[PDB]
This record gives sequence, C-alpha cells and structure tokens, in this order.
Amino acid sequence: MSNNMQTVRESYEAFHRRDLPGVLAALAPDVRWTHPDGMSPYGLGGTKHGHDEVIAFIRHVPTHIAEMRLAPDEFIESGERIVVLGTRRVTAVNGRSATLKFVHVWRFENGRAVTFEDHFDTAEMIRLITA
Amino acid sequence: MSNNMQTVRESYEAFHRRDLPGVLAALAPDVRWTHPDGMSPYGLGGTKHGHDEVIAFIRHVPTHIAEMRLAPDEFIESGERIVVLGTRRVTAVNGRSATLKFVHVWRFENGRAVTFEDHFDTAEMIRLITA
Repeated sequence: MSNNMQTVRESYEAFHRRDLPGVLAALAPDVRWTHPDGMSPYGLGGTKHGHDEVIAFIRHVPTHIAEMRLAPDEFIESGERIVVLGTRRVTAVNGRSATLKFVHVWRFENGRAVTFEDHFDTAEMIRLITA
Repeated sequence: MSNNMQTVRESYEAFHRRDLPGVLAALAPDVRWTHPDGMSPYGLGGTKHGHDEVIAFIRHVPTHIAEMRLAPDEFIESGERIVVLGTRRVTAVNGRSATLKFVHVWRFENGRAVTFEDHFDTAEMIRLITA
C-alpha cells in the first residue's frame, strides 16, 4: 500500500473518531477543500482554502447534520490521485435519516492533499436535511 | 494506454458525434448504467439495465436538455476501474446554459463496462433545466 493510500484510509478512521486534528493531518496547508455549490444555502458548499476554513466548515456541519457514518467501498489510485466511492448513513438535525452515496476525489503533493472534493446528489441531501 | 482507457476515451468521442452505437460499443450487454435518484422527476435518474434501457434514457434526454458538451479533464485508472472527472457545458430546452461538473465511474469486465455511473450536483442541474 502506498503512503497516500494509508493517509486516505487513516483520514476516514479519524473522521469516525470525530478527531479534527487527525482529519487535518492529511491536508496540505494550502488545501482547496470543496463541496457542491448546490449546498451553499446551508453554508456547506464551495471551496474552503486552508486549515482554518476547513475547520470552520466542519464546525458548521452540526447545524444541519446530527450524525454521518461513512462506508467507503472502493479506493481507486493512480499516481497522486485517489478516488473513494461509498455510501454514508446520515441523520439530519430534523431527526430523519437516509443512506446516501458519495464520491471523494483526493489529489496529493508530497503526501498531503492539496485538493479534496466531495461529489454527491445534492437534491437528495437537501431533501434529507431541509424542514 | 490500456484497452479499457482507449474504450473510455473513444466513448467520449462517440458522444460528441451523437453516435449512439459508438456509445453502446463500450457497454456490456448486462450493463447497469446509473444516474442520480434526484433526477427521477425528470425521468433521468436511477439504474438502466441493458442496452435497450440505456437507449430509452438517451432518447428521453432531449426532453429537457438541448445540448451537452463534455470536457473530461482527468482519467484515473486502477485495475478494471476508470474514473473520469471534468466539466460539461449544458443548454436546457428552456434556453438557459451553464457549466457544470461531472464524475463518471466505469467498471469493466472483459473490456466492456458492466457498470457506469454519473455523479453530480443534481440541485444545480435541476436549477438549469427547470422552468
């Protein structure tokens, strides 16, 4: 296993522990960390630049999402790029839950992620978290 | 370049030609060809099974989308999986246009795709194609 693959796999372990430093450990200081623009009405869209902006996003997630458990199924590595596909179990602050899909794109430089992006069905995420 | 990579790259060439047989050439007879569930109100969601169901979907696209030009930027291959990321320029039947993102996941068996899936921001696609 490549060091980058270990780093990706370890970031998912950090996430399930609610270990913010462990999640940041994979990311370059100049990271561009992106979520879909369709999530902007919830404050959960766009590109966060650097650790402080990533932390601010993470601290905002509980406003709408009470719990999220990732279940990665597939890790696809080529060069310094790793794509992870899976499902996630999400419980909204409104009390509803659903299983949704995700695709995460990671691009490394020197073993830290310079970009990260989450691609998913935003209409379905919004259907879950809205009133 | 692997044969699967050539097949993927050739399917995008077929798409830009509006060559339906060329697009089907990459797909296994038992293909499971999937779009986001959030697109179901437009008849453009879910999993199509086999060439006939894929053809039916393709023939329905012009109901909502007048033009689509794909601009793949990234091809990430590992084993029999290929992930393509890019942007696409879309013009709706309503006359509006926008540039959107896509992620395509291809999984091959014997050089034909047994699964294909398009992951994208459905809220933004719907914003484009709705009245």
